[PDB]
Amino acid sequence: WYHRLSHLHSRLQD
Repeated sequence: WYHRLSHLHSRLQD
Protein backbone atom coordinates (compact mmCIF):
# COMPACT_ATOMS: atom_id res chain seq x y z
CA TRP A 1 0.00 0.00 0.00
CA TYR A 2 3.06 2.29 0.38
CA HIS A 3 2.46 3.96 -3.01
CA ARG A 4 -0.41 5.80 -1.27
CA LEU A 5 1.88 6.97 1.58
CA SER A 6 2.17 10.39 -0.12
CA HIS A 7 -1.62 10.78 0.14
CA LEU A 8 -1.58 10.20 3.91
CA HIS A 9 1.40 12.52 4.46
CA SER A 10 -0.38 15.18 2.37
CA ARG A 11 -3.31 15.03 4.82
CA LEU A 12 -0.92 15.20 7.81
CA GLN A 13 -0.08 18.82 6.96
CA ASP A 14 -1.68 21.80 8.73
